[PDB]
Amino acid sequence: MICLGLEGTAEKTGVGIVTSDGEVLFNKTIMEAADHHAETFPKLIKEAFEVVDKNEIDLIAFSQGPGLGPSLRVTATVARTLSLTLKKPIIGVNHCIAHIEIGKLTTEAEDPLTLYVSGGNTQVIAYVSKKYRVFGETLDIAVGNCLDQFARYVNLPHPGGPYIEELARKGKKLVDLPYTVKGMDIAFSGLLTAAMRAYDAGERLEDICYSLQEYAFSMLTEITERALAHTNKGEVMLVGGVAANNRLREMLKAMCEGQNVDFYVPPKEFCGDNGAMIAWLGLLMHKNGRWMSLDETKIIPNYRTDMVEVNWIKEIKGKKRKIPEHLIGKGAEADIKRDSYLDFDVIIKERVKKGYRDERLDENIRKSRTAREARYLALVKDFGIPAPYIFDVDLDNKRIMMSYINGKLAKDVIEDNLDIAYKIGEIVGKLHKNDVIHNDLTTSNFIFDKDLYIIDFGLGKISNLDEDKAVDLIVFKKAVLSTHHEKFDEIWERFLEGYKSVYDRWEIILELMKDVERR
Ligand SMILES: Nc1ncnc2c1ncn2[C@@H]1O[C@H](COP(=O)(O)OP(=O)(O)NP(=O)(O)O)[C@@H](O)[C@H]1O
Repeated sequence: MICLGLEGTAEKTGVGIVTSDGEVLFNKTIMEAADHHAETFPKLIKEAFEVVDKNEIDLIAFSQGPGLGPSLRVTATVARTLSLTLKKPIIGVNHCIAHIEIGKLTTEAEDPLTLYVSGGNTQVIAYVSKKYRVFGETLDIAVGNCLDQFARYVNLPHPGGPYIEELARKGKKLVDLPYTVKGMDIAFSGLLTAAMRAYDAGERLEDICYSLQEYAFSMLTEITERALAHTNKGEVMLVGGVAANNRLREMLKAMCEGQNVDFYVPPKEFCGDNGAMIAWLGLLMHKNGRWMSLDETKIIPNYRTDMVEVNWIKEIKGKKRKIPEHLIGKGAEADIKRDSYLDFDVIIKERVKKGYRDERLDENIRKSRTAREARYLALVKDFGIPAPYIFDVDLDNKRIMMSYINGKLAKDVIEDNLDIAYKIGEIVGKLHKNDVIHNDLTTSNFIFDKDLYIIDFGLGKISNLDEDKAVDLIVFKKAVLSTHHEKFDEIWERFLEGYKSVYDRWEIILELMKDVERR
């Protein structure tokens, strides 16, 4: 069995041929643009057909999604046509899984937590409980896009990636940009606009680039690291056109090294768009029992990775991590000592260095995060929300001395006692009622003594936009799903009631919530 693949979901259009052996017999790729696809698709198909012959192809596979609406219609048309013009089977393929899969083949990684970054995508995905599941992602635009968009504005040539990274190697000043991480996801729009205005403010180009890099990349690495720990994967992989970046690679390895997990990037040929990744995943799904009707290859630009029935893995899942008990923070945000002060049981909380990041950024990140945590932990007392008392804060050392709350954290009780989901609701409501935003709502954030306390506020912002309050709930929703999956519908339908009894504007934000969960 041997297959031909057609790739063209945006700018590039590529085609390739792979054996069942995993041998790339041919793979080529040249750079609306949907016209530019049908323009050169047949040019490539010819060139392929020189090196391998038409009548020995057994499958056609094509990139079914996710992707750019119009330009997907074209690629599908080309492949739909050519399948019949050979009287041979055709199957549709998930773009993202193809990336992760051709990685597996050409790095001898066997099962990674993979970061997929490019112009149109920014996802961390891992094969967990039978399906290819998404862990953290961009809430607005892909790093690839954020970069290009900045490149154009600053008038650099377009595929903006390489140029920003060049100029970045000359950069001395680390300029102030937002670091926005919302739970397990990230946003870029801010970062982007804030680079734009800094350019405007006459910061020097080299400095802006360096900083837009360090920022963006750091975000991705935190988002990746976080995700890693909701896994026992022993290996991280990095796929997509943005993987070309040496500095991103650089960061990631450091994070990886410092978490005892080996790190993979696949060869240029299979790193960005290409027909050969499409050929393989087709060949892989088909080899093991998937056939597809001509009616079943309808285009879907929204294609999640869970939408696909993984039937090509059955083997030993490679190299895994061991998850011990109360065992120390190897790559943890905080170091927590227990202590006494004025005969009060007390916590000293320190935000340690993160070895992968640039020290300047690191010093700012842990500096900002502790201050904010002191700011809001105290502030939030004015709204009747039980919280530890801030006894002392220390910005040169990133230390906070605060009250010790004896009890169990929501996570360990919430399932059996549902009232505990309600009390979370009420706090969030009270936060939202006061235009205060937690950016990391989770059941490990709250401790229950006689009442329920927030114990973390490291990423709080004051904002009064309904949008921010809706994504607040969306981070918590995902948290509840990822850690209390089986008892979700209960916990969520109860949490809402706690938020109901407390915020009047609840519908306007719950309605806006159901809006974002579709964009
Ligand atoms: N050295 C680099 N540093 C940073 N970004 C880069 C670099 N080289 C390329 N890129 C970015 O990578 C993106 C192109 O990769 P590519 O995978 O072709 O994107 P795509 O068209 O969205 N395909 P896909 O990855 O399948 O979604 C562009 O947005 C580039 O700006």
